[PDB]
Formats: sequence, C-alpha cells, structure tokens
Amino acid sequence: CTVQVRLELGHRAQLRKKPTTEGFTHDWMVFVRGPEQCDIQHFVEKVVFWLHDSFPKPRRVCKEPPYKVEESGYAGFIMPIEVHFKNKEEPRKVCFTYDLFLNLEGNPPVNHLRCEKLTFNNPTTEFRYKLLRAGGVMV
Repeated sequence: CTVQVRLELGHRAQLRKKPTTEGFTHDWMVFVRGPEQCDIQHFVEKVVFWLHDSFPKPRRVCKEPPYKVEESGYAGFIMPIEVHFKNKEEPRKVCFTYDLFLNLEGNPPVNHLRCEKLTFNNPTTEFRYKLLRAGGVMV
C-alpha cells in the first residue's frame, strides 16, 4: 500500500519600522506545518532549519510545533530544511531547499506557501499508523 501526507512550507517577510542594531531591514519567519485539522507531529520527529552562514547557531531545531524560525536580515537566501520522520527505515527524512526571499523596499510584505505531497510506499505498520493519525490517506 501507499500513504500520502501533505506538508506546507512557507515564509513571511516585511520591512522593520526600525532596523536592528546590526541594521537588518527585514523581519522574516520560515515554517513547516500541516494542513488545517492535520497533526504532522504524529510522524515528524523534528525540523531543522539551516540559516545563512552569517548567523550564530545557524542550525535551528524544532522538535515540536510550531516548526518555525523567526529572524531579521538584509537579504534573502537559500535555506536547507530537513524534515526528520519517526520512522525506523528509509526514508528517515526529506530535505527541501527553500527560497527565503524578502520584499524589495516599496513592495508589500511577502506571505508565501509551498505545498509538498509526500508518498510513502509500503511503510512499516508502526509508521503507517503515525501517517494515518496525522491525517494521511491510503492511495
């Protein structure tokens, strides 16, 4: 059997009224979540967000919801995001390369969503139940 689950990755960015002491222009927030009335914590062990090289402790881990990072910056960057599963077999995780882009001065805030369907072929019984408890569907 095959079980499909959905993830939503997203981000919001806007200009700060007042730049930080480093002079960062923007606040941003990146997240991983499930669709409404779904609970991805049943099958997700943790989410790791890899911030820009410039950050202190760039490896940011969320072991429970909300799976989100909120920071300030001057520029967008490519953000590796790892979603680790409560699985004993492969795949143990999925990796996304997320386009964290900011609004150019003048332009309204950014509020984006990237929807990902995961297809698990022949998951173990134990993991199958986690996917289905999260609101996954047999296909």
